[PDB]
Amino acid sequence: DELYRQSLEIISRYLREQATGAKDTKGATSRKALETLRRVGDGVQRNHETAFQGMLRKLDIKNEDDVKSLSRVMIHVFSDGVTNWGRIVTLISFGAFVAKHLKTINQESCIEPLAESITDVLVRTKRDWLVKQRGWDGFVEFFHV
Amino acid sequence: GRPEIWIAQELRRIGDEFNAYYA
Ligand code: NA
Ligand SMILES: [Zn+2]
Ligand SMILES: [Zn+2]
Ligand SMILES: [Zn+2]
Repeated sequence: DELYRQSLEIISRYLREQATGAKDTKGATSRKALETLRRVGDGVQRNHETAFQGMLRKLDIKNEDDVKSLSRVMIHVFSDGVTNWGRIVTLISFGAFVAKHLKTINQESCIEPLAESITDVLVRTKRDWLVKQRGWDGFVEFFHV
Repeated sequence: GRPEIWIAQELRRIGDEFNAYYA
C-alpha cells in the first residue's frame, strides 16, 4: 500500500518537524508535497490561531494516544459529502497544532498515533478520490504558486 | 458533539475558506 505509506510519511514528517522545530534528512512528489504542506499548513494556522486554540481546548486531548475524538471530528467534517484539499490541509494543520501541544506537556511524546489517525481518515475514507488525481500531485498542483 | 460538532464546524469553515482562496 504505497499510497498509505507515502501519505503517512508526508504527514508524520510535517507533524514531527512542527512539534520538534527541526527538519528530517532522508519521493520527488513527497518532497514537494512536504514543502507545500509547510507553506500552506503554516498559512492556515495564521489568522486562525484563536480558533485553533479554541478547538484544542474543546478537544480536551488527555495524552498522545487519545485520538478517538479527533478521528470522530475528522469523519464529521467530511460528513456533508464534500471533499477538497482546503479541508484536508486544515485537518493536517490542526493535527500539527495538536502535536505541538502534546510535546509541551511531555517532550518524549510520539506524534505517530496522531499522524496515523489523520492518514487513516484520509487514505481509507478518500481512497478512490485520492487515486483518481495521482494522490499527492492533486495537493501539489492545487496549492501551486 | 456538542464539543465535537463545534470543532468539526470550525474546521470545515476554515477548510472551505482555504479551498476557496486557492481554487
Ligand atoms: Na502511546
Ligand atoms: Zn478503490
Ligand atoms: Zn503535477
Ligand atoms: Zn467559529
